[PDB]
Amino acid sequence: MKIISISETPNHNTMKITLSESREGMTSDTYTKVDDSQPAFINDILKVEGVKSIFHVMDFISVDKENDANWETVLPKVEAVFELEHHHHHH
Repeated sequence: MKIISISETPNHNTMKITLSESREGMTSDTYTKVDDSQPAFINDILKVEGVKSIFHVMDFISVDKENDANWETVLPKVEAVFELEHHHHHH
């Protein structure tokens, strides 16, 4: 799953992540707990402090965090997660 861009939503407690590559199946689903049935990315994101719940559909992900948590900390990490494998460079 490679990020194209991350946008805001009507509910500021969750962010919208637009992907080029999506889940094996681009059907809708909801993940709240860490487990093997989730994408590696989704597990990491869940483990990120502040992240409350994740919703997947089509080719974008809605990531919702707790009221106390701030996107200043969380979002950068979430973005990194997808980059972990899809990192690009010119070394």
